[PDB]
Amino acid sequence: NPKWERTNLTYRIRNYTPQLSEAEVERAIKDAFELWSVASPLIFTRISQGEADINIAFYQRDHGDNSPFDGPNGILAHAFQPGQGIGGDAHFDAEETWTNTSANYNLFLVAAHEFGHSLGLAHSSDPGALMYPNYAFRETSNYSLPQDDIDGIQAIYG
Ligand SMILES: [Ca+2]
Ligand SMILES: [Ca+2]
Ligand SMILES: [Zn+2]
Ligand SMILES: [Zn+2]
Repeated sequence: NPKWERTNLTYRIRNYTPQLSEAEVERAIKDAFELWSVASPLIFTRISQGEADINIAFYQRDHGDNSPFDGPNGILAHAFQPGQGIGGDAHFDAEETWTNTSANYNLFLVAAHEFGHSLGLAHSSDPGALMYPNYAFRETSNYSLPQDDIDGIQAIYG
């Protein structure tokens, strides 16, 4: 159950996807980070360049970590548990159709899921939990973290 020992973590988006605009990738990521923040003592800070705790990046197939992606659909993305270097980072499959809508796949919802993994959360068995193993769309505007998930970060940190 490793968790971060620091509450203010930094993050960095190393690249984007031609699908959405640049300000649509950041907003998606920005908000995905807020969800966990309003349910924990964690504060996330963004940085343009430099070393950051959670590295965000879009990759295809082999991207140097023994966990290749698989092209359209299937494995939408993945993240690492709290730790150094790679620990905490999140990588998204670049061969996916990233949208802002209800269309597969909503970047916000997926990011919100991986970030749960970076902070130390595991999968849930509640079909309504954000941390549920499989994807599912849910209204994103005015979207808030599911109680099971709230019990999640709350159980690790505070
Ligand atoms: Ca895939
Ligand atoms: Ca890291
Ligand atoms: Zn990876
Ligand atoms: Zn997962």
